[PDB]
Amino acid sequence: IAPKETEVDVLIVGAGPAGVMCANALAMAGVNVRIIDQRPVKVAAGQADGIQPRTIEVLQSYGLAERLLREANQMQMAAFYNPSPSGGIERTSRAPDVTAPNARWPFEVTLHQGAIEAIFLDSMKAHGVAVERPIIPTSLELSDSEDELRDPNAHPVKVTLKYLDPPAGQSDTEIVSAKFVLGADGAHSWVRKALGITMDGEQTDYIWGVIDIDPDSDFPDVRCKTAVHSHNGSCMIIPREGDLIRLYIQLADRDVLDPATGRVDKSRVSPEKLLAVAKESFKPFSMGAKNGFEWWTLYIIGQRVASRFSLHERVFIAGDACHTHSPKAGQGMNASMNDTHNLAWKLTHVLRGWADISVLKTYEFERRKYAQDLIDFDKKFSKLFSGKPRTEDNQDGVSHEEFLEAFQTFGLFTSGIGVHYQPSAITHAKHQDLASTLVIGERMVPHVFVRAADARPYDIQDVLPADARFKILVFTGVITDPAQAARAAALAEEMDAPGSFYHRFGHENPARVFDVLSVSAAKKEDVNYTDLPKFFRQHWSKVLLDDTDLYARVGGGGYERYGIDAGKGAIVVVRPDGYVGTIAPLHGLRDIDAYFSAFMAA
Amino acid sequence: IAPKETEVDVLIVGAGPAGVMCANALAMAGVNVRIIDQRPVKVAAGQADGIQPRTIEVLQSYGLAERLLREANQMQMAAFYNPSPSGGIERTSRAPDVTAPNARWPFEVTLHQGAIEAIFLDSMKAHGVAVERPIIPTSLELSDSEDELRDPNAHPVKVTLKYLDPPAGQSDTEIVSAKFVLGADGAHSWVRKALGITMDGEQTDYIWGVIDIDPDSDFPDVRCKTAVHSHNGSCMIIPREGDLIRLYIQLADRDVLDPATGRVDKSRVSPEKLLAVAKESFKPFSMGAKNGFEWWTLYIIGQRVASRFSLHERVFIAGDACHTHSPKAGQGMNASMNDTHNLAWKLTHVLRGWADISVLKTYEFERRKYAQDLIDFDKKFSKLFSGKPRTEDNQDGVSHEEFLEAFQTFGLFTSGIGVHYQPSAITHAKHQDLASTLVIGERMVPHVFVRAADARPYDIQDVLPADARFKILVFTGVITDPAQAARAAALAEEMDAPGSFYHRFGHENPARVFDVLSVSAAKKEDVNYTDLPKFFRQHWSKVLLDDTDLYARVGGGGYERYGIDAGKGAIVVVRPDGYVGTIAPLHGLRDIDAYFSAFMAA
Ligand SMILES: Cc1cc2nc3c(=O)[nH]c(=O)nc-3n(C[C@H](O)[C@H](O)[C@H](O)COP(=O)(O)OP(=O)(O)OC[C@H]3O[C@@H](n4cnc5c(N)ncnc54)[C@H](O)[C@@H]3O)c2cc1C
Ligand SMILES: Cc1cc2nc3c(=O)[nH]c(=O)nc-3n(C[C@H](O)[C@H](O)[C@H](O)COP(=O)(O)OP(=O)(O)OC[C@H]3O[C@@H](n4cnc5c(N)ncnc54)[C@H](O)[C@@H]3O)c2cc1C
Repeated sequence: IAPKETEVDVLIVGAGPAGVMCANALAMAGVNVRIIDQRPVKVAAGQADGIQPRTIEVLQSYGLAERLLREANQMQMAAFYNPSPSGGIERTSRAPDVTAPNARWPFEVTLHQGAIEAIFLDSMKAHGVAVERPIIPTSLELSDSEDELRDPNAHPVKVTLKYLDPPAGQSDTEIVSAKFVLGADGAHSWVRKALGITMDGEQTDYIWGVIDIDPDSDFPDVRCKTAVHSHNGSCMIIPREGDLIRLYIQLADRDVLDPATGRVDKSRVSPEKLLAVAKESFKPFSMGAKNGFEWWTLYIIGQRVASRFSLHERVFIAGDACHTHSPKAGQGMNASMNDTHNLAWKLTHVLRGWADISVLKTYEFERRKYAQDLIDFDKKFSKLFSGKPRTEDNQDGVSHEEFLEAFQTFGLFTSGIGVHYQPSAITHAKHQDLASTLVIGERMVPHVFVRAADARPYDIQDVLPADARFKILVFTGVITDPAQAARAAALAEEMDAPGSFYHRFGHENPARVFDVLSVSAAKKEDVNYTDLPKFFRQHWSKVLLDDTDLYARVGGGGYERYGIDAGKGAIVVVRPDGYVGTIAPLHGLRDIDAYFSAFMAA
Repeated sequence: IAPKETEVDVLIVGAGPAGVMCANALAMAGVNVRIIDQRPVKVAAGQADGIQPRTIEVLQSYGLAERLLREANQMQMAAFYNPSPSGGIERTSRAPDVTAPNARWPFEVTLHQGAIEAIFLDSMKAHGVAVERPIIPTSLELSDSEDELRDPNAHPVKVTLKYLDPPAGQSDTEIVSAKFVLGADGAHSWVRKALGITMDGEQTDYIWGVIDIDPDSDFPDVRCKTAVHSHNGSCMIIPREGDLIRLYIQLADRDVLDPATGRVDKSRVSPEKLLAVAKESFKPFSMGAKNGFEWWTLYIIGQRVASRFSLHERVFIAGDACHTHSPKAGQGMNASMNDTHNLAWKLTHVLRGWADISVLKTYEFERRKYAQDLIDFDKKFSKLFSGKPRTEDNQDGVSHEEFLEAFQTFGLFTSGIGVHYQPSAITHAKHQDLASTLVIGERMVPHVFVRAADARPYDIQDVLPADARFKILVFTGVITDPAQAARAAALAEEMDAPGSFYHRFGHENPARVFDVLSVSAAKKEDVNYTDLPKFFRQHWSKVLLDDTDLYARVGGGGYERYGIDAGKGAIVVVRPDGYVGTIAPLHGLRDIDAYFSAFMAA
């Protein structure tokens, strides 16, 4: 039965978090994408379960946060229990789970991986895309021809797929010719191995017992992230959806090795035993399960980074396939999902012919560095963050000053807000002076503005969706001053003139590429939406004001917050993934032109 | 051939706003409900456009506001245009659409009737209830037998239905025997007529042209609720979903009368003509349609109230079937929807055997009075609110002080928040002193509290859903003070004692009837959820604190806001529809017992 031969723009191998983020993003952008998985059915329970503040913001950009917040538990508060004068544990302190006053949502949310995936899968289905399964790649061939590798319309990747459960009569093999392929196939990536890419770092894997239960407990902080150190041992509570909690229990090599044949034997440790360890650690508080185990595993996990995150910018890897993090690093699946949020808009642009293929180099540049920074920080500084109290002079060989700086950095890693991309084609660190708070290469900073047309308030993030468009935020200054109004009008002419970047890169319909917004430093009492130049109000909703809502509950103070001189203004470019790409003065359109020129095709 | 004969607990005639609110509420409470409509398919458009603040709160109580707010346009801002000294219209003032600083959502939202209904219909379908259509009543019989009329398990209403388009094979006639029937069949209610109930009030009907368009206009306030008086006549903009607006245009008797034979000829008014009138009224601004009419009608509307809103508390009427309001009164379908939000929990309780049938008398008492109050206010004071500016000394024969008081009252009518039910079996106006802000008979006042267990903040309204339960809010005072802690414990034993109201009226599972919550006047630093008596923490989430969220963004100041002495505390009872039913001191449980005793069956 001859093998079937097909093409596709993007093939994704693996339908975990990274996979579904990517598939959804591509589907919502109307890209021709397929996604496969070797598992006959979707994961139902457990695994990754924490979502970070920045990741919530990202899901918001896709319209998916609403559902997450409706279904998920809020991990708002963390608590620390430690050995007591009397024996077993007492509470020493509590703190916000998240230390990040920028954050729109300054907490984590928890929910089982099955349910997180569902948010993406349901969105995918609505946009015409379904996981095909069970299927595995058996072979991956890639073109020698440099001309083919650099041609974004060639299909140089040939992936041979085997159907593990084909309809009777039909072939078990499909040979897919793809323009781009992504390996989102987890820590044991078949794709990574096939590409001949190493995983560099410590060879030590660590072992964690994990049980999800419905707790029978008088423990007061059962709904907090709780670090428990007892005479008997450590564990940690992650509160989950409803009344459920997860208990992580650190285990030893000893607990899992075979006294005879010295092999890793996971059957030595049962959930019953894990729970018995917890019971002891929680004394004098009770801890049992109301109804056995919702889920359990022995999680074996090391920290490593792939030596490369793409081959020829035609096959990529993402998530655990190219970097893994310990549970104590607090990353779960968050960096994995932000990898493909970074990748997809870039793939999208290349396929639409809007961006030169070289823009995809920025994926590895940005995301691989971040992964290394996480693990470099964990190695240097993780000893500080077990949740035993700092008692001593210069404890763990670091001063108070150095501890505070590390706790700050750590908080920025776990929130997901710290991500600071280095200069590249899509990150031009110039004119930072003009909006010192809107750090270039970091995500656009939440603040509320108000529409001139209808006085409705919006966080700026809500006007920066993941719609595969760049956003040009034109901070016009005090638009009521005739001089600054004339300035605004001049800039609008300039941007809409035929040779400008907007039209030259706009492919006959520039508003599909570039979303232009005004943000004027005046109040609604003095500005109607029609007062702005047409180019700054392409729709009536594009006219924002630095002003409060009608009941003075939100808004105002935006120019001050962002560090923008209200008398001069600035142009702030935000990428489709919501990161600030560059800044320029109102007279500095030529620098915006240079920005897009470094990666967009005419 | 032979007509089909069926039974049902509740039959609803009409699937408009009032109808679907009722059907959904009953479905969510697991009541056996059927609902019919004579329209072959669901409407795409209609009268309803505007949802008031209180109504949003109500949808929130069903979990339906989220979807409304996602789909609907926000009418945040109102504008007023009037004839200019020189000619043409000019803007005289702008203002918040809504005057209500309590309000959780201090604005109106707008959306087409089809889409509002959908929110309810999709919820209904998820709970196993579908509108049956097209069907009309042809006959309504009601029992003579007093014993049958007073028996909540008898079926004394016989409604004969005709199927306008029956499946082949089946009969075109069904005789439904119902326990309760509701007429939600509009201003020309067949049900009202059948019951022989008059509509009392002014005989004068007024005439309005209505057109929904996508405006081609340079009018600056096209996204505001705008009152426009021109030399040529008055009209009003209601902004709608997307770019759409609705224009209400006031007409004369002459515009629909025959210049010759003086007969009512409604064909003399076309949408084309209504738009031509708008064009003139907006001068010097432009106003045209981009693409014909989304919708239009001739709204003929008077203000009247049915002389009775039920017969024997077995057949009820609601919405336009028992009271109508002018467009300038600002009610749209909002009082209609709040009618059935009032009725359904009460029907529910009677059917579950939790309440005596006489409690249904409170429907007419509460909702008919509100309707009369609306129209009495409109007759006295509507001259003030055409949207013409106050230019003169003592204009319209009222002083500045009296004008301001009337504008305040009016704002409370249009917000929906002003509703103040008079004393009855379910409204005991006693101990008002102890929480002067929580007016008895008015809706529970929004304020944010924080859970002790996990520090998550919630508006109190979010802990008062429409789940057919009464809610007992026990404000415990300063729970950290030993004396007040002992007091709290004493009250908890009292409430959970075998002879108490809770058990005596709890029907073997009292938590299905009564939702008990704590609200302690202390901070999380000082109170874990386990510190409270068991009865005040039946679930860990029942323990609320008057404290801020972790970032001090919301919460605090609740006891002060409500007017409760933190040293003494109070019991506040909230009805299933979210209105405050009574208040009592912590030593006054006998008054709570008296409350429930006036209407609950043992
Ligand atoms: C048993 C188990 C326990 C875990 N416990 C925890 C925990 O306690 N805490 C925690 O934070 N994380 C845990 N995880 C891991 C968690 O899922 C990851 O840390 C995170 O989700 C990485 O996301 P990813 O997007 O890289 O893809 P993954 O979540 O790994 O998704 C990979 C997917 O690819 C599929 N796949 C693999 N190989 C192929 C192939 N050749 N062809 C096609 N499809 C393929 C798999 O079926 C899987 O569905 C656990 C994982 C497993 C398997
Ligand atoms: C054609 C039409 C146009 C309207 N246009 C406007 C407008 O432009 N602006 C405005 O402000 N208001 C308008 N209205 C009034 C509007 O219907 C209501 O004020 C509002 O939509 C909701 O109030 P309600 O829930 O009480 O009832 P309704 O919406 O009236 O719900 C009941 C509906 O069921 C149908 N029905 C009637 N008799 C029976 C029966 N015996 N059995 C079953 N179904 C029956 C009717 O079509 C009736 O409208 C219009 C009404 C109609 C019928």
